[PDB]
Amino acid sequence: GLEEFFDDPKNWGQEKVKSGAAWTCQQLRNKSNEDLHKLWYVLLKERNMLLTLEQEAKRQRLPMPSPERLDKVVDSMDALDKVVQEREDALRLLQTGQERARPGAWRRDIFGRIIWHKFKQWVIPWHLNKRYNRKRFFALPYVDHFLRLEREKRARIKARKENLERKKAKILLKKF
Amino acid sequence: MARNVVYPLYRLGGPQLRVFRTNFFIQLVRPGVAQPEDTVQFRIPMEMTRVDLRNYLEGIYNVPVAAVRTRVQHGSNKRRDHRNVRIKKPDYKVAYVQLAHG
Amino acid sequence: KARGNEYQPSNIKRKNKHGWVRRLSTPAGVQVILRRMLKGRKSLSH
Amino acid sequence: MKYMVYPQTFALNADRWYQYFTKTVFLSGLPAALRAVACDCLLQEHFYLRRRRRVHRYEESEVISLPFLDQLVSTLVGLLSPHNPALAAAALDYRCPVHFYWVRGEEIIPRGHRRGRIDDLRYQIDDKPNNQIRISKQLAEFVPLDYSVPIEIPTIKCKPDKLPLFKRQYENHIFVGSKTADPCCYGHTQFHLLPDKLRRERLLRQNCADQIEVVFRANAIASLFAWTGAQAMYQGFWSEADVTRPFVSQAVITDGKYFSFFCYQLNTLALTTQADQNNPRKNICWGTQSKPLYETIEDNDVKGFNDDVLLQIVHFLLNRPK
Amino acid sequence: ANFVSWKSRTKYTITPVKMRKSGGRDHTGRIRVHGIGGGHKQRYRMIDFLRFRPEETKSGPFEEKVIQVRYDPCRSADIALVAGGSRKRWIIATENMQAGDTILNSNHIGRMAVAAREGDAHPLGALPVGTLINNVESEPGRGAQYIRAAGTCGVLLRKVNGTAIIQLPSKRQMQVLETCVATVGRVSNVDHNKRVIGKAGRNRWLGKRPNSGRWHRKGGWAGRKIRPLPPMKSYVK
Amino acid sequence: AYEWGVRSTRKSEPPPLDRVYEIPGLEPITFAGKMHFVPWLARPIFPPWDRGYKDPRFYRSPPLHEHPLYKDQACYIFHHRCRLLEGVKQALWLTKTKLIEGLPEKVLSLVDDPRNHIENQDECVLNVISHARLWQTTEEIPKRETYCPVIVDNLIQLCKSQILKHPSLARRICVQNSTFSATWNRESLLLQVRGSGGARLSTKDPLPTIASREEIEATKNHVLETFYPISPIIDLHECNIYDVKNDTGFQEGYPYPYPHTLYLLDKANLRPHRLQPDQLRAKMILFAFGSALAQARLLYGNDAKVLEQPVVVQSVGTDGRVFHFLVFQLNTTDLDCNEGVKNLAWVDSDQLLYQHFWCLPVIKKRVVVEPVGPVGFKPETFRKFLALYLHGAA
Amino acid sequence: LGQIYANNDKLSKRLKKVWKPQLFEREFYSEILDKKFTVTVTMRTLDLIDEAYGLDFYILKTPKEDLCSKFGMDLKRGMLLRLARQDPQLHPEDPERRAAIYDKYKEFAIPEEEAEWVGLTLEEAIEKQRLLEEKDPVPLFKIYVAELIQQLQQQALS
Amino acid sequence: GADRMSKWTSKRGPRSFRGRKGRGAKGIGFLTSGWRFVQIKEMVPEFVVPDLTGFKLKPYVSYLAPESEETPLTAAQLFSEAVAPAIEKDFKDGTFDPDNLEKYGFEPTQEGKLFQLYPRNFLR
RNA sequence: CCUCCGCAUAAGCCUGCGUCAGAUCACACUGACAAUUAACAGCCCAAUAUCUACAAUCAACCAACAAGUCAUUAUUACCCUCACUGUCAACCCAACACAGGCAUGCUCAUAAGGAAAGGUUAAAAAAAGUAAAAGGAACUCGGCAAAUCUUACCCC
RNA sequence: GCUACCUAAGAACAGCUAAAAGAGCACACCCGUCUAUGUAGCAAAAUAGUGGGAAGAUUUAUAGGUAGAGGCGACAAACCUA
RNA sequence: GCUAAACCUAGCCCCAAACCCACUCCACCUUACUACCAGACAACCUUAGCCAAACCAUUUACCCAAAUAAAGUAUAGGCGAUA
Ligand SMILES: [Mg+2]
Ligand SMILES: [Mg+2]
Ligand SMILES: [Mg+2]
Ligand SMILES: [Mg+2]
Ligand SMILES: [Mg+2]
Ligand SMILES: [Mg+2]
Ligand SMILES: [Mg+2]
Ligand SMILES: [Mg+2]
Ligand SMILES: [Mg+2]
Ligand SMILES: [Mg+2]
Ligand SMILES: [Mg+2]
Ligand SMILES: [Mg+2]
Ligand SMILES: [Mg+2]
Ligand SMILES: [Mg+2]
Ligand SMILES: [Mg+2]
Ligand SMILES: [Mg+2]
Ligand SMILES: [Mg+2]
Ligand SMILES: [Mg+2]
Ligand SMILES: [Mg+2]
Ligand SMILES: [Mg+2]
Repeated sequence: GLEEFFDDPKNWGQEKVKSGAAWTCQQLRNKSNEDLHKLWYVLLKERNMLLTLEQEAKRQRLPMPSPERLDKVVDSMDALDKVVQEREDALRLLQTGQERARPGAWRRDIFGRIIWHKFKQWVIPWHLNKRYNRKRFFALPYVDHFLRLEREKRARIKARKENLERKKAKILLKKF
Repeated sequence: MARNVVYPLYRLGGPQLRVFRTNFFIQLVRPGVAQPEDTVQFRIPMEMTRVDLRNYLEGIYNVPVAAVRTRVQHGSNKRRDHRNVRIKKPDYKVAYVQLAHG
Repeated sequence: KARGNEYQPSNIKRKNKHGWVRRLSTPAGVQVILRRMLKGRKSLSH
Repeated sequence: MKYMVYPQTFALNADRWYQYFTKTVFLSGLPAALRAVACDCLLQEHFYLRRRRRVHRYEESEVISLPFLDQLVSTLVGLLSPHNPALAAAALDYRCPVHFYWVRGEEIIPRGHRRGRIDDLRYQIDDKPNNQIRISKQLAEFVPLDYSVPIEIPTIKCKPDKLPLFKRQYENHIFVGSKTADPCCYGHTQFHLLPDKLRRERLLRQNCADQIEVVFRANAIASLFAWTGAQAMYQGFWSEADVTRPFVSQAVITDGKYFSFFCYQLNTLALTTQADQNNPRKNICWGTQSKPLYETIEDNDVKGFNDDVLLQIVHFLLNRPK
Repeated sequence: ANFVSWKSRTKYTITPVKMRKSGGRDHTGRIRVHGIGGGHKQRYRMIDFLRFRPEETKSGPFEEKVIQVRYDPCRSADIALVAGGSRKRWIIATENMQAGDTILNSNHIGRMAVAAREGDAHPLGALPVGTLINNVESEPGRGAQYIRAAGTCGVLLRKVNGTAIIQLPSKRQMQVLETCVATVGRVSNVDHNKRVIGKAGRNRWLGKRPNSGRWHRKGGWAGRKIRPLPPMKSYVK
Repeated sequence: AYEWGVRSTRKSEPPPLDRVYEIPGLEPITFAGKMHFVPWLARPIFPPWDRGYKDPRFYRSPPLHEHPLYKDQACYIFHHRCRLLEGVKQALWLTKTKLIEGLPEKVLSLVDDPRNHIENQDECVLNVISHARLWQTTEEIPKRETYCPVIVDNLIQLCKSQILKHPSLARRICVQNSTFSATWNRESLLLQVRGSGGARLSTKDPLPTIASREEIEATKNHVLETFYPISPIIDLHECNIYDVKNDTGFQEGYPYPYPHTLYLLDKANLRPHRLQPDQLRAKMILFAFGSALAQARLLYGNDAKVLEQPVVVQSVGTDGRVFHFLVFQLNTTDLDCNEGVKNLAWVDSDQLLYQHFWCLPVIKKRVVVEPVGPVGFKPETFRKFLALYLHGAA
Repeated sequence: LGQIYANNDKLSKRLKKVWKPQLFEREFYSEILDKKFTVTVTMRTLDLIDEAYGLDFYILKTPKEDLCSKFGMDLKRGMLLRLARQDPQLHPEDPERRAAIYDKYKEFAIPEEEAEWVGLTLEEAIEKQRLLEEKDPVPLFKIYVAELIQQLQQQALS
Repeated sequence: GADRMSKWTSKRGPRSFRGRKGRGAKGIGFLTSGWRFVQIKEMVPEFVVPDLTGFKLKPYVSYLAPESEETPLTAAQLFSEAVAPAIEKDFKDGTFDPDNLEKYGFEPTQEGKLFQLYPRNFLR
């Protein structure tokens, strides 16, 4: 129930609730899938409790008892997500040989930049799709000058960063 | 339901959309105004549907839920920093869950 | 009569007139967006 | 700006909130050819009338249940007109509006340029009962004006807007179903069919078994208070000139299969704060729990016809003015 | 601009079709014709200008009953709702076309000429020399483009070879083949040229925007010009 | 001739094909592999596509000739929205019927007797008119789509109030949303009546016959009137995808199987959308014929014969102010020839119930000229309504 | 597209002038491909074909810069491929004509691998190379199965 | 002028604009007839929540735990720890058919599967 | 004492006088914490063919002209639900807490909404009114203004 | 997004005269005759009074169109973002 | 003695060298930053003018493939300006 959104009533106002170390990614790799599913839900209920407590601390203009608990539960579930995604990535690379889960393509644009178009899910094919054929994956010849000017600006910024690098080095060698 | 993930398209006659590890995280919030006795107020993500808050609260917390209503609360963009650039307080979803079985 | 009240706002008009899709609909408007990206503007269209 | 009140509502415990808004005490209970005709009405709409278009179940409450209800009312008014001689001169209406506007309580305006100022809490019930029989002479008075009822009306520690209730500013109407020039101003029995949104099946799917009777009771209280107060204001009674005689009206509310029976008695229109400062008159609503009329309709026959539910329809309609 | 023409429907009907005015503007949105704008909203009653049009699955000459003679906003003539078999259509009413009448649409060219009854569509080779004719085609089966405005009549003047020569209301002679179809008589509303607008507002109701205020000096084109009549126009190859 | 639809509104042809498709032996290079259009590569030829599975919101029906119930012969269908050009006499030709002006003396006599009248009858009908046209809704002037069915329902209930005097009005019911069907041949033309909308006064007892068998055989000398050049089927849907089944509208075993009065309403708020009186009478005639035929075919078979027991169906048709009354007697189902016994129809047409209603006082020159209420009430019209209602039980 | 001087007078107005060719639509038969082609040509192409003694000879001798036609260079590629594969579809029932018309144009025979790229513009060539190098990825299951088997062969040898 | 620097939300613009834009919640059905919404259950995400009675894993780890070196799982490790025993134990016995790798786990196609790894058709 | 206002919707704007804490004409400022909950409104609809002459005006009588804003049928296809979004304010366009501009419904007559005087004195000149003996256009370019409420006639 | 003209589909017009009106009186509403005040103003064209119209070639909300060697104009060489 | 005044560091400029920049997830050409539906449209045309010629009307230098030199030469040009 909602008593699981709140803490233990004996911890209310205890100014510090001790804790334990966040789950390390190697330990989560040692555990199996089903246990990682169940631990995901255990950690989810703990994170909901901690977020509820932090918002009520803000409401009452009092410090949260121990925010390290919220930080460590976020790290624990990030590590769990990492472990499960590594296992799926390994199986996908083994079975299909594809290194991404979503299809996509390197394409050009109406602006002449090369982008990674991530694919969308459709029911009709692309030649019959209206909106898709309204989009332009090609740059007509009036984009090349703006591409050249964009490259030149990037060169003007890099040359500045590297000259300052050398000026700063000489000022350091002036002092020491 | 989950955030920031592509959903598999459903074509009629297809399997149930099942989520296994949801990244939906909610906060129970004290109501600012007076509410009835059956009302529990939550702060939920923008991409969480009232059908999914009901399913979330009845699957993970085993809370019988009779009604769910939601609204979108706007955060202020009025505040400005030292550069006169407006600072945006975020937008969130508020949900009012009316419990079941009295 | 008295002037200055020449902006009579309408969101449909502001998006039909100076929005992204109209800009991309003409090649000259594409170059308007390209000119604004080169300048580094934070609001390329309306 | 007034609260729109819907008798047929999705909001939980709306019977208690409507009991507050209308100052009503709910009290449980009440204060062969007919069978054949009722079974004919059900089986005419469920099996016999060949329907060209496939009836989807979202349309069933409007294609099947509604024609059964007004056909049943028409036939059972025609056949009981021998025994009740007022039903021959009664006026039977199909889907006519019944509006009521009233003021109950005060608030202080919380924000804006009008902040800190007294504002009346106005409510408007907008109803359209499926059927309604209106007589030209008032019925009897069930219980006497100044009845006791040691029960006490529900109160809320919360703004009326919390049970989903919203505000709008439209035309304030006070109508009985016809204008003020109709000779048939008094109300007899109303007949209501609950919509498809508020079915027993959906209200069991949404964890609201407790609220199957709630929506029946709330529809009763709101609809009968609206019709009965409209009648009083047609006779010229308002909050500062209250009713000298009690105004009554009865109502059957149904889902197609389950029927509930209600009787309301308006004893007061003094619901504003100034007129309710020392008013002891409390409006009353008696009612019964829902009961099925039939069990299933298998091909050409009704399995479980409950003759008790019909005998109650017959007695309501057999109520007559003195 | 985005100007789609309202003239989109592809099926004949007697239902009045909602028109869309132009303002004198082309598909580019620029004015092409000055003086057009803002009259009463008008609906279009489609006119069948091919009088000899046998109904699908029928072949020869056929009769139609005149049911109504109505006002048309879109032209200066009255229109006639007629019906034969299972088909109702709008035609151009002749001068004395009355409701409840019977008119014949024929394609037969006999050795003799026919007694030309008003309102009846006959071939010009079936008509007598001297018949007042309305709604004429330039080629056999093209439909009526000429003599269509109110009170206008042309004259069969000569039947020669397989050609029939006519006098068009501008007094101009026009030669066609004898198989072309022409209605007999004068178009209805013969007093249409005696109408008095009476009012600049009535002209704006008809949808005529006012003339320009700019003064123009008259040119060499301007005086009276007594030209010879143009030569006979032939549509017979 | 002039052809409808201009080129600028007619869809354009695709661009001319790339010449590389006419050069034999060549594999054209298209943008099909890029999955996006490129202006500098050839436009591919995409093969035709099909879903394969049935999505109901994206369905495409089969071509019309490949439909199961497709027949090369046309069936001309009369439904509630058909508006006959020739009206009553076209209906009389299409149903093989002789028309008699006025109602039967049997019916007009059931109310000539004055114990069959309603108590305070004229004031009760005036109250019905006033409730329908003024007192009904919150609107000051109620519209026709509301007042017409309201006035018909309240007249039916006011007539139904005589169950005190006649305890055989309990064998009746007024059915809505009932649809009947009847098909017959008529000079080698297949006609169908699909009857829908209105109310069906359904009874347990067949209506008694009106004309004697001597009058029925006396009908064998009235030539049906024809209306050349108009085809008898001018305004009936020429359908080519149809079925031929009779239908009374009710499955077998309905307690109230006999049609007594069909109540037809011209409810439309606009005069072009309302039927002319002749067209309304024609609609009543073909609907009464359809109900009578459906009953005759149900009980007596699909055979063609002069009916030994004729079938009587009445119909009242109104817009709310004018009423028309019809009694129809099916004397035969042998209809393909125009010779022999004809059906009969007694018609009382264009009976006003009131000339006008004033929903607001007419105050010209600060003095009330016309008072509020009905103008020109006709209790004779109401008496004909009651007589048709009490036919069969009075 | 160029400019002129009013009436051959440099002290007069310089005006803009465009000179366009006389364009004629005509039909040609190509012996190698066996197809009639309706082509808009100039009177120059007609003589250039008369001097070539045939449309196929004009197409196969004239290079890109003087052909000035994407249609011409695609025609050249198709003609040159039918020749490289001795396509048995040129007059399929009549190999003696097939051999004779192939022997007439034997001198322009180039290898098929250098004929598949004749007349291709760079975008079409880039698409051709991408389509021939597409190669949907191979499973690491198969890769590691081959690896495990090779190492187990070495262990079985030892 | 108008504010062209803040985010375009569904709170701005006229009625039609406000109702046609949303906040990013995925659809759980379609719209038909009189703007009537049909919810499709299979398009509603079902939360697959396990039984947590008898579970010994708590949200935090004790600090008295030995430190472990990080080792990201690779496809090489998955092959060496999932199918390599079977392949070795079938080669030493001598019954490896190099054409039926389907028995060792290899999925030729991902079609016909309920949880296809490319293109991914399953939620997290 | 004023009320030529007001309350809603639309459009526009986007937290812009809610609570707590805090400074330095007179005390809507800064930071924090909250809030607008759908039934109103938005967001619609399988195909192919086919159908659709008869205004509106209390629609009756009656007269029109400029000739009009509201309609189907046949046969296939079709199981399921109450999702998503707007909802606050003393508010928008005019550089401004601008005597300006601003669509519609109700109240238009108030049950809503508001304050012309910071305090004094009571000079000139100036502004806005009110009264004025006798006279009554003598004024002035002109009866402008004001007051009355008023005749006849040129030119265009 | 002002304004000039147009397209689509909308909305408003009390009361009195006479009942026929690009009719008269007259609100709302649209305009702007004359006077005074104001002239860095409340206002980069306003205010008060007085006026012209107010069922019409009227006024007006919304979306769209025509763009500068142009557009649009009941010609003021008007108007096309003070 | 108030207001003030002072200040060296952000960084920048010209060169040299050297071939510069794009897939956490999700969203984004529709009213961009919008999970999800029957289409298809599609790129290529000599700059001109200010200015100089003391007006202006032909004419009036504009990187085009490492320096230098031939050479401001041959040539061109209202045989003028200039090129
Ligand atoms: Mg006309
Ligand atoms: Mg016209
Ligand atoms: Mg003129
Ligand atoms: Mg002029
Ligand atoms: Mg709604
Ligand atoms: Mg509000
Ligand atoms: Mg007040
Ligand atoms: Mg003051
Ligand atoms: Mg002062
Ligand atoms: Mg004086
Ligand atoms: Mg004088
Ligand atoms: Mg003087
Ligand atoms: Mg004056
Ligand atoms: Mg006037
Ligand atoms: Mg006037
Ligand atoms: Mg003008
Ligand atoms: Mg001038
Ligand atoms: Mg001038
Ligand atoms: Mg010069
Ligand atoms: Mg000089």
